[PDB]
Amino acid sequence: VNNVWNGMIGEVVYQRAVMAVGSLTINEERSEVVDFSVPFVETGISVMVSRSNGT
Amino acid sequence: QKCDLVTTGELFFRSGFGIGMRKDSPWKQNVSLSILKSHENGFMEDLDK
Ligand SMILES: *[C@@H]1O[C@H](CO)[C@@H](O[C@@H]2O[C@H](CO)[C@@H](O[C@H]3O[C@H](CO)[C@@H](O)[C@H](O)[C@@H]3O)[C@H](O)[C@H]2NC(C)=O)[C@H](O)[C@H]1NC(C)=O
Ligand SMILES: *[C@@H]1O[C@H](CO)[C@@H](O)[C@H](O)[C@H]1NC(C)=O
Repeated sequence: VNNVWNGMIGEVVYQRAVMAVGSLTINEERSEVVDFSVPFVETGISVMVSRSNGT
Repeated sequence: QKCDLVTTGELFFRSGFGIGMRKDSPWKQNVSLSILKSHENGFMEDLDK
């Protein structure tokens, strides 16, 4: 936001907290200013469907 | 591809295919950044399709 980071990444970039853990998405824009690690659980822009009945 | 063989079971040991390089290679950061950018813009989608 206006060349300013906020939240978890905001508190990590200003070196007020060394490591950050939680539900954080690996992203290109975030990898520029912050260094990530090897992912442990996959994610993406997924779709879900209501379970249709049998036919 | 052939319809004579079938997968079975549920996938285990989720890992990620990766481009490995010697530890002192200076290309690491840019390789990773470009690979993430390719994931984001949808070029990986086109290559998969
Ligand atoms: C990773 O990709 C980066 C893409 O921006 C790149 O940053 C920019 O790279 C260019 C050239 O690679 C630099 O241009 C510099 O090149 C001459 C070499 O004679 C330098 O003397 C000058 O200072 C000139 O700026 C950019 O400066 C550079 N930008 C930044 C912000 O660093 C990286 O160089 C790439 N790194 C690797 C290891 O591939
Ligand atoms: C599937 O069948 C149930 C009956 O058990 C019914 O209540 C439900 O509406 C059916 N699904 C749809 C999408 O209509």
